[PDB]
Amino acid sequence: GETFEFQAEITQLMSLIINTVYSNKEIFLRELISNASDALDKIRYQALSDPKQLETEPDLFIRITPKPEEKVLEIRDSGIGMTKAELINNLGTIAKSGTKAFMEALSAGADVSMIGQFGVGFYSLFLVADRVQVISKNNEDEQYIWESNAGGSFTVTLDEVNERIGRGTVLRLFLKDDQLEYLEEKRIKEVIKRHSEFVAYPIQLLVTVQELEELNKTKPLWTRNPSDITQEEYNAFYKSISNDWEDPLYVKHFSVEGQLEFRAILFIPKRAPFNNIKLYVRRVFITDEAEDLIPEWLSFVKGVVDSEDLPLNLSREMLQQNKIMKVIRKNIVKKLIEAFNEIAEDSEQFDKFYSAFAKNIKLGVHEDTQNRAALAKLLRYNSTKSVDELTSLTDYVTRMPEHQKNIYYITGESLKAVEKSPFLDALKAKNFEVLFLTDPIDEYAFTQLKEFEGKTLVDITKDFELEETDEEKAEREKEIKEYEPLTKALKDILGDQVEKVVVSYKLLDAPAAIRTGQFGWSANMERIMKAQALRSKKTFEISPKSPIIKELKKRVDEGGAQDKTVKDLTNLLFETALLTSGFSLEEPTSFASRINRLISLGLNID
Amino acid sequence: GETFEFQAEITQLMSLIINTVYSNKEIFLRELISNASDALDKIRYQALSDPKQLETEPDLFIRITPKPEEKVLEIRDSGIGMTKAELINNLGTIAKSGTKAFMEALSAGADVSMIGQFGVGFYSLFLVADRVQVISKNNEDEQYIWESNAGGSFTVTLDEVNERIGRGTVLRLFLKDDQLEYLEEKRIKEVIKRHSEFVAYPIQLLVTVQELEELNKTKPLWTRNPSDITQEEYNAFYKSISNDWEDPLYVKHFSVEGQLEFRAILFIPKRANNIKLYVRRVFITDEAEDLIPEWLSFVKGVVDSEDLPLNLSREMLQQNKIMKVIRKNIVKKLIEAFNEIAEDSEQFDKFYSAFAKNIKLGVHEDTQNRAALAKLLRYNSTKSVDELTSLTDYVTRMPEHQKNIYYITGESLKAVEKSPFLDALKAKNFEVLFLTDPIDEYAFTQLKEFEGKTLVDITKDFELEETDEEKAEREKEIKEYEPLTKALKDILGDQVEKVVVSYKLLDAPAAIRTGQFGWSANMERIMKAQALRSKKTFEISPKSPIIKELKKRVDEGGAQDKTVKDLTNLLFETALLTSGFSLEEPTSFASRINRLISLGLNID
Amino acid sequence: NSTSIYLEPTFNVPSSELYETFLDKQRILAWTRSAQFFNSGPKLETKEKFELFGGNVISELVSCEKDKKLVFHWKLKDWSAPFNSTIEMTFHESQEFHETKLQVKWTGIPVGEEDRVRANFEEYYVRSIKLTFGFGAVL
Ligand SMILES: Nc1ncnc2c1ncn2[C@@H]1O[C@H](COP(=O)(O)OP(=O)(O)NP(=O)(O)O)[C@@H](O)[C@H]1O
Ligand SMILES: Nc1ncnc2c1ncn2[C@@H]1O[C@H](COP(=O)(O)OP(=O)(O)NP(=O)(O)O)[C@@H](O)[C@H]1O
Ligand SMILES: [Mg+2]
Ligand SMILES: [Mg+2]
Repeated sequence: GETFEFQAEITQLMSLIINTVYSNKEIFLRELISNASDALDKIRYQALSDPKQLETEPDLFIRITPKPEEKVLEIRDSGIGMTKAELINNLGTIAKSGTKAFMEALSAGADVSMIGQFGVGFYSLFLVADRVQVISKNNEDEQYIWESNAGGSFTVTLDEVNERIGRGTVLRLFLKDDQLEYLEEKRIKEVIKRHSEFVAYPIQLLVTVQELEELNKTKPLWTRNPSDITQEEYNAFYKSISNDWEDPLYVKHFSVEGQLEFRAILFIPKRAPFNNIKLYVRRVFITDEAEDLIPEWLSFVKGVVDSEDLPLNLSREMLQQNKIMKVIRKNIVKKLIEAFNEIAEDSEQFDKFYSAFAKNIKLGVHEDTQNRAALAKLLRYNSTKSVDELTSLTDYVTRMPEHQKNIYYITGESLKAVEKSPFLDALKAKNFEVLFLTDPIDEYAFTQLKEFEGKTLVDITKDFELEETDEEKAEREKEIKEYEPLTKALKDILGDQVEKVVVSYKLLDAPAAIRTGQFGWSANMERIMKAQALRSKKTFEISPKSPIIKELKKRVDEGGAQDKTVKDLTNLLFETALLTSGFSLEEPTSFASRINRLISLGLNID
Repeated sequence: GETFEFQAEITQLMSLIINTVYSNKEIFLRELISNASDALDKIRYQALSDPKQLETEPDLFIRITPKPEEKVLEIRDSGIGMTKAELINNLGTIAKSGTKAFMEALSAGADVSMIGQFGVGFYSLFLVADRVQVISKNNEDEQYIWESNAGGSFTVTLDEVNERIGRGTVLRLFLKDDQLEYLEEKRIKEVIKRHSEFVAYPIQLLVTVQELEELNKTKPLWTRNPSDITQEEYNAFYKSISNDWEDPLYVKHFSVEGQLEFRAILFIPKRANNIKLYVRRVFITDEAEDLIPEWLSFVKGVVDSEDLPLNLSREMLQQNKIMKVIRKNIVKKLIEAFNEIAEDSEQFDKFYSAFAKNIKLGVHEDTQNRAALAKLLRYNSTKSVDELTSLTDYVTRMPEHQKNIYYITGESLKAVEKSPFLDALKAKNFEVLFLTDPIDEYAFTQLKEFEGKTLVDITKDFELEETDEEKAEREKEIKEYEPLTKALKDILGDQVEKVVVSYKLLDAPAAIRTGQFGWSANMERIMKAQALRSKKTFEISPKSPIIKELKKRVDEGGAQDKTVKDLTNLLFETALLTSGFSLEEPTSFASRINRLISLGLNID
Repeated sequence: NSTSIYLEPTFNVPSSELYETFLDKQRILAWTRSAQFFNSGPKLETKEKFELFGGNVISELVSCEKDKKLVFHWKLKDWSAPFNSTIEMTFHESQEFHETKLQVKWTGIPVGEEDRVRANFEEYYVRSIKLTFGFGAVL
C-alpha cells in the first residue's frame, strides 16, 4: 500500500554520534590520524599510475601544530585532498564514507588496505572542539574551507586568507574551554603512543624554538617478512608495545592464512610481570582487554595481533560477539606450544625461560586440558640422579628400569629438606629415580596430569605398594604379627592423632615416619592450604630393623604398654616424624618441653 | 559562501546502527520490552486525567508468543499504540524518539520516568529477524500494519486480515534461518532474567495446553522506601538478582539526593562483578569494576540511577567523574553498615567469621577508611581466650604505663597461646593480641597505629621500660654471660646475626627473634608458601637451668668442645620451631633426636 | 621537552641498610638480575658508570651522602643522545614505625616516558627489592 522510505532526523542524529557514542574523548585524534592515513593511501595509489600526482608536494607526512595562544589544535596532512564536491557528500553526509567507495573501485590484485569504512569517524572531533575549519586542497580543484559548528548545517567558503598549501587537508580545531588538555606536548604524545603509534606514514608534531619531532619512529614488523627481520629489530619493537626495559627472550612471528587471515608477533619477556596482548586492525590500535583471546596461565606472553576481517563496532574500541575469537585463541596457543618446544631444543636458552616462568608452565597443567600433555614435556625438576642439572619427564622414563611401572616424586617446602627425606631410601634400594618438587604449584600440576606416557604418577609421601618377591613377602608377613602387640600399643598412646600404626619396610635409616594415606591431600599440600592469604589424616609407620624400634619391642613384652617412660618417647618420636614428613606440630611448646627434659638429664641436672 | 545542511545516507546508516553498534544480538528483546514499557507509561499517564482510555484494554501487560512451527516471535503489549502518523514520523525516521518528545511535553513534576531517549533502539530487532510485521492500534486511529525488511523503504498498510485488537502494538518478527535459537522457552527466560527482570509491568510468555507464565514476579524494591519493606521481601530480591539460596545477612538500602540522585540496595551474604547497574528500570551492565573496590567486592546488590550518560548501545556507560562519586557513596554507606552490625553481638559473629579476609584487606589496601576498618577487627588475646575483642576495647584495658599495642603471629591458635614470648607480657599484665590468619600481618604492617598506640610485634626484638635499679642489675649480668654469648656465635656461625642475653624469657631456655625490619618469623613462612608468588637474632634466658649449665662449660674450657656442640645446635633448632621459623634440613635435626632417644634406651 | 615526576615508596628497612642496597654490587645484582660494572671496586663511587637490565639502563652515581642522599644520572638506551635524567633520593627514616620512606625526585625524563619509567620503577626498583631482600610485605 503506502510505501515510505526511511528518514533520519539531522538535529538528533548528530548528537547520537557525539554524546552517546565514543565513550572516550581522547579517541578524536585516533580518528583524525586514521583519516589522514587513508588520504595518504589514495594519493599513493595514484602515484603508481601517474607520478605527476606528487609533484605539488613530494613529502607525505601528518603534521600536528598546537597553538595554545589561540586555543587551536591544528592537524595537517599531505593526502589526496578533497574537492568542493567532496567536501559536501563525503564530509557533509552522515554515514557516507568516500574511503569505502574507493576500496570498491580498486583494480584486481590491489595491496592497499585503507582504514575508513563507516563514514562517522570524522565527526568525532566535536567531542573536544566547538567548531572546526577544515581546509582542503586537491590537485583537481581549488583550496576551500569547510567550517561547521556541530549544529545542523555547514559552510563551504573559498580560501582567501590562509596558507596556500600544495596538497592535503588542514583541520583547524578550536578546542573547547574544558578540553584544553590536548594542547600540551605530553597529552598529545600519550594519544599517539596508545592508538596511532604504528601508522605507516610519519606523524610530525610541532613542539616548542619551533622544531618537529616524529612520534611514530618505530614502524610495525607484522607487515615485513618474518625471515627478513633481525633480532635487534624485534628488541626495539618490544620496547614500544610494552614499557619493559628488558629485551625479549624469544620471539614468535607467525601468520595464519586460512579462513581468518591475521598476523601476530608474540614476545617472551625475561621476567614475570606478576591485558598484555594488543589487538590491531589495519595499523590501528583497537583494544587490549580481550578475555577469550589469551588464556589466564598464558598471560605472561606479550606481543600484538594484527588482523583485517574483524567485526569492529561504531566506536572501534571492541569486537562484536560473532564467535570468531576462539579460533585466534587456538592458533595463539598452538604456536606458543611449538615456540616453547623450540626453546627446549637449546640448553642455555631454556634455562633462562624455565627459571623465569616455572609457575606459568605448571599452571597450565592444572586448568588447561587440551594442551596438558604438551606442557608435561616442558616440566623440569631435580631428582636423585639429577641433583645438579634439571631433567624433564621424557628423560625420566628413559632411565626407568624394565620392572618400574610408576613415576615416583616427592613434595616439600625446600630442596634441602627433600634430598635427605627418609622416603628416598626405599626407592634408592630398587634403583628408582624420584623427582623433587619444591614449588607450591608443583603438586597442583601432578594431581591433574596423573600420567605421563602411560606411567602413573605416584607420590612417595603417600601410601603406595612397592613390588616384592615371594621370598621376601613371606619374611615380612611373619614379622608384622611379631610387632602387632607393639603397633596396637602405639595406637592407644597416640589415640586419635593417627588412624593406624602399620609396620612399613619402606624405611631404612629412619626409626619412624608418617604418611597421610592413599587419597586426599598430602603432607605438603595441607601445609600450603593453611598458609594462603585467601584461605588432616595421618598414618604412623615404623621400621622393624632399627635399633630404636627393636628396643621398644621388648618394652611392651615386660608389661610396658602403659608405662610412664614409654609415653614420653613415643610422643617425642611421633612429633619428630611430623617434622621429617612435612607436617606442622600441634604445639611447639610441648615439643620443646620434652626436648629440654632430655637436655637436662644429658647434663646431669637434678 | 554557500551553506549546506547535513544529510545522512539511509542505505548505509541502517547497516551501521544494526550491525556495528550492539556487541550481542540477544538484547533486541530488551529494547522491545523497554519500548513496550514506555508505551504502557504513556497510556497510564493519560489514565490519571481520563479513565476512558483504559476501556478498550483494561489490563496492562506485555505478552511474548513464540511460534517454532511458523518461525515467528510475536511481542505484544497494551500500551498507548501508534497512529498512522506515528508509524511514519516516530517509527519510520531514524534517530526520531517519540518517547523523548513525550517526556518534554508533559507538565513539570511528573512521576513517570520513561526509558527510550535515543530513537534508534527499535531497529535492533533486525539483528535476528529479516522481516518485521509490526501491527499497531490506537484509541484515536484504526489498526495498521508496519511491515519492513531492514531495507531502504518501508510499507504501511491498513490491517484487514489479522484479529481486531483493542489497544496496543503487535510486533511480528520473522526470525532469520540462523537465529531460531530465540524461539525456545529457556532462551526467552534467559534474556528476561538478565536485562528486563525488574520491569514495572508483567511480562507474559506463552509456553507449552497453552499457558501464560509471568517472568518478572519479583518487583524492584528501589522504588519503595526502606520503612515499608519487610525482611522477607529483601530475601526474595537477593535470590532473584543472584543464585544463592540463603537469606542476606544484612541489607543496606540508602538513597542519595542533591546534585546526584541514585538509589542502591546493597546486600551482605552469609558466606564468601556482583553489583548490578539499573537505569530507567533496565539492566545496563555489571562489568564496572571501578564502581566498587576489590577488597569490598564481596557484597551484592543493585545501583539505580537516572542521570548516567549511557552508551548508544546501552551496554555500558561513558567515562565520567560520577562513577568516582558513587564509589565514594557506596563505601561510606557500607562503612556505617558494618558499624550497625558491630552494634549487635550475635549478628557480627556470623559477619566476621565469614568475611574476615575482606575486612583485613581494606586495612592493607585502602588508606582513607583504614582507621574505620581497624575498629571492626576482632582477635583473641591472653585476657580474652574465648570471646573476640576489638582494638577499641583493647586500649580500655591498657594500664597508664603501657604505651604500645602488642600482638603475635603464628600458624595456629594453639601455637601462639603457649608461645614463649607471652610470659614476659603476662607478668607485666600487658595484654597481647593473637593473630592466626596469614592475612593479619599484611594489615598490621600498614596500620602501624591505632588511636595513637604503636603496634608492636613481640616476635620481633623490642624493649620494655623498667626501673633504673633493675637495668643496673641486668647490664652487669650481660658481661658475665659475655664469654658465653660470643661462644655460641662461633658455633652457630652465620645462622643468626648475634647472640645476646634476653630477660623476656622466663621458662623457655632460648628463642630466636627478628631484627626489627623485614619479614618476621611468620611472614617469611607465608611468602615461601604462595602458589602464585630475613635476619634473625638468637637470644638466651639467663634464668633457665639449661643456659646456666652452659655458663660453667665455657669457664672450664668447653667453648669449642665437641660434646657441647651436639646440644647448643640442637637447642638452637628446637627454638626455631617454637618461634615459627623454617627448619632447614629436618633429617639432621631428627638424627640428633634419635641419638638422645638411644641414650634413654641404654643403646649405642 | 622534558618533565619530572615524584615517587615516594616506603620500605621496612633502616637507612643504614637501604643506602648500601643501591651501592653494593653483590647486592645490586640480586634485585636486578642483570648488571654490568666497569670498576673492580666493591662499592659504587662518585662519577662511576654501570649498565643494568641487559645494558638498557645506564646509571652513574654523581653525589651521595652518608645514608641521607643518593643522586644518579639515569638514562635509557632507547632515549636519544641529548636526553638525560637525574634521580634524587632522599631518606626519611621514621623510628616510631621502624621504616624508611625514600623520597625520589626524578627529573630530566622525556614527556612521553614519564609514565614508562614510573610504571617500571615500582616493579624493578621498589617491588624487586621488597621481594629479593624482603624489605616489606608485597601484595
Ligand atoms: N584528512 C582527510 N583528507 C582527505 N579526505 C578526508 C580526510 N578525512 C576524511 N576524508 C574523506 O571524508 C570521508 C569521510 O570519512 P570519515 O567521516 O572520517 O569516516 P571514514 O574514515 O570514511 N570511515 P571510519 O574511519 O570507519 O569512520 C572519507 O571517506 C574521505 O574520503
Ligand atoms: N511497542 C510500542 N508501542 C508504541 N509505540 C512504540 C512502541 N515501540 C516504539 N514506539 C514508538 O516509536 C518510537 C521510536 O522508539 P525507538 O526507535 O525504539 O527509540 P526510543 O525507544 O524512542 N529511544 P531508545 O530506546 O533509547 O532507542 C518511540 O519513541 C515510541 O513513540
Ligand atoms: Mg574516519
Ligand atoms: Mg527504543
